[PDB]
Amino acid sequence: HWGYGKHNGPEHWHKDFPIAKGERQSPVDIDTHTAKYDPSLKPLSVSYDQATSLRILNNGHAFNVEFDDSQDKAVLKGGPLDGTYRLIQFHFHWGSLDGQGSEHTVDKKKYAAELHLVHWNTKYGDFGKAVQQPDGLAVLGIFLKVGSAKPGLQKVVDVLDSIKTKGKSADFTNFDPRGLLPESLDYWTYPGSLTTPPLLECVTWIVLKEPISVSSEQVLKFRKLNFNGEGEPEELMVDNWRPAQPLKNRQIKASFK
Ligand SMILES: CCN1CCC[C@H]1CNC(=O)c1cc(S(N)(=O)=O)ccc1OC
Ligand SMILES: [Zn+2]
Repeated sequence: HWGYGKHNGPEHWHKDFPIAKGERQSPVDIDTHTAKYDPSLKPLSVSYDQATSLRILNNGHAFNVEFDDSQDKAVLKGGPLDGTYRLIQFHFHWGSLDGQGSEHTVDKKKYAAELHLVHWNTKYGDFGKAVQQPDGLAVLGIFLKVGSAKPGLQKVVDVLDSIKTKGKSADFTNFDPRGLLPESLDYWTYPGSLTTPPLLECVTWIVLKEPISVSSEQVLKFRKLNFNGEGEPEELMVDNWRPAQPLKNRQIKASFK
């Protein structure tokens, strides 16, 4: 089965998932000098107010926090999105070290981790149908510096012991994801894919410029998680990121100067 090691890693993914060498794969490197301001972009609308988180899960790849997406209560509009995308889950990618962990790079620079808040276009009814469409999903990417602690992440960090190994899941109601947001909503956007299998090319990417600082103690607990299942050889969940991909025939736009 696919993973992040030497024998099942990203370089082995094209065999079971030929789209890996597709035309719009993610992540990519965002060259800040060639990225172009897009006057045509409508202001981004993040409305995670009546967001209802339910549980967190270790899927032997990351840890995800799930949301009731049975109403338009947490939504992402505006910017490149011509529609309304509903929040369903969010998850992280981090490294074994602070100088790596992010999936997207900025001028080749690699962050300690990267946050993916995931949304699906409501005109397609469910997520299963959404994922089969070029404009199916929109994912909000936020970078993570190691520095000062992020309070709105700690409630997450503290429940990570109860979901150490693949298959485990704990209750995670009443978490507000707005705490994970940075100050500015300035972003690069491009047409991309999922960054793990099945690597479907169904995603509009909105990667924010301004990262969040999390403490060294915080990201350290992400690293204490296991890839393996209970009572198996202990693989540490670290470096769960796919390297940047050929941009090919794509422009990374920007929402500023
Ligand atoms: C827990 C909810 N699951 C079941 C239903 C929705 C799904 C959530 N997963 C994803 O949307 C997803 C996102 C990425 S990404 N944005 O590139 O980081 C990569 C692979 C993914 O799934 C295979
Ligand atoms: Zn991701």
